[PDB]
Amino acid sequence: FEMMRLTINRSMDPKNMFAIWRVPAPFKPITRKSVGHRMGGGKGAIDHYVTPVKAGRLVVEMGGRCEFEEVQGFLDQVAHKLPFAAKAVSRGTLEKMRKDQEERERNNQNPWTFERIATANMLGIRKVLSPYDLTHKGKYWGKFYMPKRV
Amino acid sequence: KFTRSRIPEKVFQASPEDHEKYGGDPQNPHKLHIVTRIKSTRRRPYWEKDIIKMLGLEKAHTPQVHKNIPSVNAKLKVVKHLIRIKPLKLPQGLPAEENMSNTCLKSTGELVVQWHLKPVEQ
Amino acid sequence: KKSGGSSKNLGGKSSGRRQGIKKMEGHYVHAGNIIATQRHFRWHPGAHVGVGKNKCLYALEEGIVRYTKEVYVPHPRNTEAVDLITRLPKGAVLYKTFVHVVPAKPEGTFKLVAML
RNA sequence: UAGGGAAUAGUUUAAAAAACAUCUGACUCACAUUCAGAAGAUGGAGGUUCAAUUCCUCCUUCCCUAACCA
RNA sequence: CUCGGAGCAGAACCCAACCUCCGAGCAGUACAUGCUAAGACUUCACCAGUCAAAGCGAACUACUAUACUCAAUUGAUCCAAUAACUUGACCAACGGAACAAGUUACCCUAGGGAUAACAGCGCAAUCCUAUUCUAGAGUCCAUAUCAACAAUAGGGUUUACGACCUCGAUGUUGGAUCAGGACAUCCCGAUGGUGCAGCCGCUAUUAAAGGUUCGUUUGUUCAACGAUUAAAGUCCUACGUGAUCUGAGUUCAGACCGGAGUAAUCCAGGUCGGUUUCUAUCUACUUUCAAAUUCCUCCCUGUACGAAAGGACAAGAGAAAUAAGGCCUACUUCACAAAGCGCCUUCCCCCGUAAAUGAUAUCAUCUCAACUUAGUAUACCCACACCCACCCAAGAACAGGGUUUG
RNA sequence: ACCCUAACCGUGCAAAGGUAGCAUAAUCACUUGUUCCUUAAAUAGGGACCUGUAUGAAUGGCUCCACGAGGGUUCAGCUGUCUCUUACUUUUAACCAGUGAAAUUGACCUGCCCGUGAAGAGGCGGGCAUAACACAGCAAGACGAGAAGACCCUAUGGAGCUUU
RNA sequence: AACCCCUAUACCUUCUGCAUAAUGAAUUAACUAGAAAUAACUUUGCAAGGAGAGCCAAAGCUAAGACCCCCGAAACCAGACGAGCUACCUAAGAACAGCUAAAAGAGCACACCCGUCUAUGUAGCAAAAUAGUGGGAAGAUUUAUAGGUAGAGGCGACAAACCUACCGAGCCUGGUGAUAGCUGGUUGUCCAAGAUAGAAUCUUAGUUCAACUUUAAAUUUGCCCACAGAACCCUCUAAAUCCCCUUGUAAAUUUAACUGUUAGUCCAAAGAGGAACAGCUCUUUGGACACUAGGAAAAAACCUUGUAGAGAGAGUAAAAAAUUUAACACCCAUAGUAGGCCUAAAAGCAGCCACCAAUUAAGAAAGCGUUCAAGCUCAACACCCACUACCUAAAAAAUCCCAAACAUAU
RNA sequence: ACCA
Ligand SMILES: C[NH+](C)c1cc(NC(=O)CNC(C)(C)C)c(O)c2c1C[C@H]1C[C@H]3[C@H]([NH+](C)C)C(O)=C(C(N)=O)C(=O)[C@@]3(O)C(O)=C1C2=O
Ligand SMILES: [K+]
Ligand SMILES: [K+]
Ligand SMILES: [K+]
Ligand SMILES: [K+]
Ligand SMILES: [K+]
Ligand SMILES: [K+]
Ligand SMILES: [K+]
Ligand SMILES: [K+]
Ligand SMILES: [K+]
Ligand SMILES: [K+]
Ligand SMILES: [K+]
Ligand SMILES: [Mg+2]
Ligand SMILES: [Mg+2]
Ligand SMILES: [Mg+2]
Ligand SMILES: [Mg+2]
Ligand SMILES: [Mg+2]
Ligand SMILES: [Mg+2]
Ligand SMILES: [Mg+2]
Ligand SMILES: [Mg+2]
Ligand SMILES: [Mg+2]
Ligand SMILES: [Mg+2]
Ligand SMILES: [Mg+2]
Ligand SMILES: [Mg+2]
Ligand SMILES: [Mg+2]
Ligand SMILES: [Mg+2]
Ligand SMILES: [Mg+2]
Ligand SMILES: [Mg+2]
Ligand SMILES: [Mg+2]
Ligand SMILES: [Mg+2]
Ligand SMILES: [Mg+2]
Ligand SMILES: [Mg+2]
Ligand SMILES: [Mg+2]
Ligand SMILES: [Mg+2]
Ligand SMILES: [Mg+2]
Ligand SMILES: [Mg+2]
Ligand SMILES: [Mg+2]
Ligand SMILES: [Mg+2]
Ligand SMILES: [Mg+2]
Ligand SMILES: [Mg+2]
Ligand SMILES: [Mg+2]
Ligand SMILES: [Mg+2]
Ligand SMILES: [Mg+2]
Ligand SMILES: [Mg+2]
Ligand SMILES: [Mg+2]
Ligand SMILES: [Mg+2]
Ligand SMILES: [Mg+2]
Ligand SMILES: [Mg+2]
Ligand SMILES: [Mg+2]
Ligand SMILES: [Mg+2]
Ligand SMILES: [Mg+2]
Ligand SMILES: [Mg+2]
Ligand SMILES: [Mg+2]
Ligand SMILES: [Mg+2]
Ligand SMILES: [Mg+2]
Repeated sequence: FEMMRLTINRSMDPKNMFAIWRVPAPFKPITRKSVGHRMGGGKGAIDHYVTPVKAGRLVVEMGGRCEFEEVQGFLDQVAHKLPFAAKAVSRGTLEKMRKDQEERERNNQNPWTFERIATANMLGIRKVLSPYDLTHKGKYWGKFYMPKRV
Repeated sequence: KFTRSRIPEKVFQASPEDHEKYGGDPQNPHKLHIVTRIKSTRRRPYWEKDIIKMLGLEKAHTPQVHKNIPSVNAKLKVVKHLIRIKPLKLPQGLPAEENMSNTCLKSTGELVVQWHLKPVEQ
Repeated sequence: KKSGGSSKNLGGKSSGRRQGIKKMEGHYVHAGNIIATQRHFRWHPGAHVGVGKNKCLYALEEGIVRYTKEVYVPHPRNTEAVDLITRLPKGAVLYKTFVHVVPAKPEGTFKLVAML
């Protein structure tokens, strides 16, 4: 948050730009054990806090009397420094991003899609899939998002 | 947790295109299935091992005939990844007491009631 | 090498109570059969179903177990439940799940014992 | 690192008192002693209890012990 | 350390953790909280625990009643007390031995790699490196240098963590000896940048052929200090190497001081003393290999370069040291000889870049364009008796040389 | 009483409140204190000072003659301890002749490199090497040999010792 | 055709798992290890009785068959035997040169006694030695002889010393085949069924019950599963489950009788702890392994695959790693004006506000710049097409790279 | 008073 704030506030035009947080402040406690301790002896003590973020979420939102080109530069800098894959997007680039994914799902010439096979348990494939894979449809592997997967 | 799987019923709703590829008649469904196990039950959960035994499919590549009815289809749906299902075809009708001893189940799924082991004269 | 701490959470070692339905829909019960055990009222007694002092639902007659959804009307002496319904918006009716036993046999028959 | 104990007037000890310090006066030529008055605290926060100086739980704080065998 | 409730464990039941939370070891009302009896539940066994129609007695006309509220609110058998009814454990290590603590380095046996200490392995939080980002510092200037917040990738040197091989033994910290390897380069070579005038620096690219001191101190690794040095590199090799050595340390039995304990004893707190076995069966290896490195002086030159102060470089010439390889004339230890402290000899390369010409892209452009430049061994060994014996600068034996000294 | 320390002041507590001495070390948080000697250089040794987590008076305290195969420091000399080894003698050795043990040993037709694997391979995978057999050396490996690990843990296994 | 070719990780034990560099084993011969009741079962006899007094009998009862190892501690106790060693003591002996000093537990130094340090030796010469160097050597000395003290003990200038070569308590015999929840052993052939929820426990290296597993018996459903049905508090509104006729199937329960298994690994999935480490630890649902075969290089746990023999037939399963990357416009620039304000000064470019006009066109200015200046680009004009693809950007360890190779025939 |  310190990196996001100082970089955005230092790089924005306060007269013609505003910025709002789209994530809450750290609220999830994270415990750590004393250095050098062995396994066991009860859970460790609360150390710091974090905010969970899922793929497809807006982290920070900007607007004002600017175009996308004006903010895309330093929004990409802050995004590149985030602990996950992130990207500066616009009201328009976000929509075309979603139209392109739906266009690919429609013109896909492969008769075999992850979803079709996994929903019908074809090949008994669910013996290697998570229950979550019925809705993730092969686009998610842990915390990673794969925009190429259809 | 790995569990038994519910298959959406849409999976078993054939489309007009499917009838063209495979050549079934939705208005005149076949009576009997030909079912062949083509895949091991090793490395499969026990409940699939059990249904393969109920269907008489313990030996691979060994055609069993079964009724094309909802109860049997319920079992065949659980092990549909272990098996090949084909319709039984009776180009010459059912065997009769006369020709019970002359049938052959051909690879095309047709049960012929006359098996001469001779070349077709024409 | 390092001295370690200790967990401050004691207790929590009781095992499951093994409570729940003992007789599902359509099952044949004899009088006395415990139909379901519970700690709170998930299922309420209906026709020919008694309740023990631990909220145990049991069969009072011999027959078939049914579960239904019925309108719930508390006893006017049950202050807490009556306080609930009095605050409900007009037109709102509470429902609970009830279990019943449909008796299978008649109470008896009239048979000829003498011709005197 | 891990356990235990302890925070009461400005001070030091009690179970909300006492002696000091302070304040007011008296005595003295003056000061001190002395005499007579007066104020002055339950570490903070969080509770319960009919009522919290012995009770919480936490914080803050200081201490005590232990930290061994290869 | 027993018992309940909640989560983990979302929906029949069940479900672990030195997991996350919260509770109980009672109170209160009764005095039919009397008797009896179908059918059932059940804490995964058992024991124990639970619910209940009908009936008998009661009670009885408006939630109560043949089974009180309440979640746990609890303890078997034996035995004891009692006329009988009935009563008795924080038996809390809570399925409960009727009643028993310490200490052992004076120790012993049985086992265990089911389990720790060494090493290996896993892992990489911690450590270390690189890159990405542009805040910031650097007078100005983000990028000569140095860097916050972060981000990504790597390494396997630390401290841990895990407990997978070895407890019918994988003994040893530091040192000696001999060193194999990495390159993340300390020095020597070649480059690029510079807040590079020069002399020195700083930073990066390339380079592992060659090298990388002696002392005082501590058992020491570490460090400090004295002298040097071109430089006194970082690491791995079972913290390389103990059937090669050492044993200061370390860590058994003896003893002392301080502390702890009633005492026996104990204390990664000090202190003094304390047995280091092995005849090599197998593998491996035993003249790779004759190309050499570095400093210094002179000189260039008080030149280049600088306002001065200062002050060099691919050359040129010497003289050394070390490392290899020999040798004995002299010296020295010695003496038909072997030696060093003495003497003699020692011979190529390396790539980072910097530049021409020049298209894709009619200029330019050193070019994962075609292209042109810097800029790619020799020496040694070598013929084959008898295989009597003798001799030898040859040699463990064998082999070799000589005998026209049998 | 600048700080340091407190002759001093207040209060409390105990049976008594550690006296005399002694203290950078058989003693040691900081610490290799500091200072004076000692060396070119000292985490050593000596003399002092600081002052005691936890020095201290027959559990003896503090000095001192003599003494000690005790532990430590040192002048001078001495020397192969070392720089840095060399030479010779005997022993051993090796060869001939005689006599003739031991531990050890699953079987062995018993290479190297990388990888793998019960996580460190002569024996597995992929490569590479490769006629056969004596003798002398060597000690890197054969987790070499020797002793059912003396460490550590476990066993309702022992034993010695001490006790409220 | 002996070898060359191809295939092939001794064995036993122990383990989650052993080619393991874990145990044991030179080899040969011989020796060397499952002992029995209760009940049940099977097969006879007799049968409301049986039995050759006793004891059983509501089909019993008699008889028979068939059944439960080996080696190993450290210890504990009883009674003997031990002081020719050694500890201490008693009686009665013996030795101690020379030199110095002269009171002598004085000095030097032999014999003699001891054992400091070094080396050697380590199945030795020796179950403690040898060589040198040492300490003492008229004394609390050393030593010959005989005798004494005895293991719950002695003796001790305490080292827990020594008491006949291992004394925290001797040795021998006996109790004694001590005991061992612990390790190691456990002997002919062939077939078959067979992998593990939990509870309690001075218990977690073990037991007992359950569970699973085996055998025999009885008689009847078992498994798979259709609707209908199983909660609110309040949803991560989960994958699922439970119940369950049909159906496909052949099991299931009960009765009798037992033992062994109750130290578990990886993989996928849902979680928990740890560091969203671990070949980590803990629950759960599956799978695999601890059982063959073929793949993934070797390879327990991934993929294919199961039922057994012979064949010099055949179809198949799983099964081989792909990828190559950063060029980029050319020109052109006058003017109100240094817009005011601010500021010592600000002139496009400190900061403040405003941002209009000139010429076809050039922002009261986007980036650099300075002395606030000046300068240098960019945005305009003119000429007139630069080619612009699409997103992109990495690497180092330690014995020695690692099959050989190959872009072309359906 | 306090054995189990
Ligand atoms: C950590 N502290 C508690 C401590 C520790 C040690 N030593 C050890 O812990 C040694 N530990 C081993 C045994 C090595 C494991 C210690 O040795 C000491 C001390 C405390 C100091 C106090 C010192 C203090 N001043 C001078 C700084 C002071 O005022 C006093 C006092 N009495 O008031 C001191 O005496 C003091 O100088 C001192 O002596 C201390 C220690 O000695
Ligand atoms: K071991
Ligand atoms: K030793
Ligand atoms: K000292
Ligand atoms: K000093
Ligand atoms: K001495
Ligand atoms: K060796
Ligand atoms: K191994
Ligand atoms: K092993
Ligand atoms: K072993
Ligand atoms: K064993
Ligand atoms: K046990
Ligand atoms: Mg001792
Ligand atoms: Mg032992
Ligand atoms: Mg292990
Ligand atoms: Mg380790
Ligand atoms: Mg190892
Ligand atoms: Mg390592
Ligand atoms: Mg484990
Ligand atoms: Mg061994
Ligand atoms: Mg080397
Ligand atoms: Mg080492
Ligand atoms: Mg010992
Ligand atoms: Mg003392
Ligand atoms: Mg003491
Ligand atoms: Mg000594
Ligand atoms: Mg020592
Ligand atoms: Mg040797
Ligand atoms: Mg004093
Ligand atoms: Mg001193
Ligand atoms: Mg100290
Ligand atoms: Mg001190
Ligand atoms: Mg004292
Ligand atoms: Mg005393
Ligand atoms: Mg004297
Ligand atoms: Mg003496
Ligand atoms: Mg001395
Ligand atoms: Mg000297
Ligand atoms: Mg070794
Ligand atoms: Mg060994
Ligand atoms: Mg052992
Ligand atoms: Mg015992
Ligand atoms: Mg005993
Ligand atoms: Mg193991
Ligand atoms: Mg072995
Ligand atoms: Mg073993
Ligand atoms: Mg052996
Ligand atoms: Mg006894
Ligand atoms: Mg003498
Ligand atoms: Mg004596
Ligand atoms: Mg003693
Ligand atoms: Mg002792
Ligand atoms: Mg003896
Ligand atoms: Mg035992
Ligand atoms: Mg594991």
